[PDB]
Amino acid sequence: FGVKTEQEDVLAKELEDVNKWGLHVFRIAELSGNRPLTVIMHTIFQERDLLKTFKIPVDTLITYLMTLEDHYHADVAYHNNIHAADVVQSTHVLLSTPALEAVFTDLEILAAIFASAIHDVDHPGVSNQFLINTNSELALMYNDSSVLENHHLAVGFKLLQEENCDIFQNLTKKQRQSLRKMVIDIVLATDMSKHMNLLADLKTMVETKKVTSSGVLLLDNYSDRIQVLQNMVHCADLSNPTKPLQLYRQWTDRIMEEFFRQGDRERERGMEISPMCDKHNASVEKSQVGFIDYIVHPLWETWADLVHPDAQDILDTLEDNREWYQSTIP
Ligand SMILES: COc1ccc(C2=NN(C3CCN(c4nc(N)nc5sccc45)CC3)C(=O)[C@@H]3CC=CC[C@H]23)cc1OC
Ligand SMILES: [Mg+2]
Repeated sequence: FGVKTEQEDVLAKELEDVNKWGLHVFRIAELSGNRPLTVIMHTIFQERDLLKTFKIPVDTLITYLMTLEDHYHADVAYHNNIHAADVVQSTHVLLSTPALEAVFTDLEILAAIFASAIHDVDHPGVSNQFLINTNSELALMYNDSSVLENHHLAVGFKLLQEENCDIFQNLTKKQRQSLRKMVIDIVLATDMSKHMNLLADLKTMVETKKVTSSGVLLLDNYSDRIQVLQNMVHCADLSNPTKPLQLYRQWTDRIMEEFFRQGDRERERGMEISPMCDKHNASVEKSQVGFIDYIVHPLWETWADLVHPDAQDILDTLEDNREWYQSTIP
């Protein structure tokens, strides 16, 4: 009657780590009754004063968040609400990096966080190539182009039309158009087929880096501003190997479960089994070292250069984890 239950109090204590890399997100999922995305989003919105800035009624925010979280599939091992919550929270920490202090507007911040929250929504647990090759409805709907990522956007935005779900109801049309475009640009950039171009552009930006007289980055056009936000959410999406090993390993188990399940479906149907998806011919450990060497380390090393030296502990953790996995390959 006015005061928190005890479970709620334990949850609130865990949520004091919301500004830290290494938040116990799985623990938060258990303590919130499988509402990690709702509670983490709500905490971040309060912390960054987004409800007041964007005149978001609190009941509307909570209704939307619960609705959004309910459209992540609980029967999907990796691409579920816990992953969404993790990417949100990691984006939130990245946005607070000292090298970006006062760089981004409140609308850009809103965009990056909202994008993170909706980015994998209604994910079926299989890849774009799988959807294309099976002639699935999603693939037909999006003419085989960034199928899943188009769908995540569409669902994220459509859910705003459910009863008391329109969290953007008080924004002007100009704010809504700008928000929408940024969100679209960010989520589409989460398709791994875009990774090499995103990284090439991030490298170019590091090579031509300009800093303000405060020492933070100078980003004076939309293209550079959106590029940084796109890479930031992409870093968050690829942040698992940079976390404390206990967290990383859980993510690895989850992604492997998801991939192996896809592989079983491919094998059942006589399709070629996708990379890392064959449980009879897999090395989990070699796959992780490969993932780090070819994808995650080149990205995070370049991000670390951009924000030097803010990401040094993250990069050190990544390199330790890489060595750990390497040492378990027989
Ligand atoms: C915890 O461990 C993981 C978490 C997530 C993933 C994902 N992986 N990929 C792709 C990455 C490239 N992939 C590779 N393929 C091949 N042949 N070689 C290689 S070497 C280098 C990789 C690689 C395919 C999957 C996705 O698109 C997911 C959706 C969005 C972002 C990342 C997600 C992966 C994890 O661990 C492997
Ligand atoms: Mg995705």
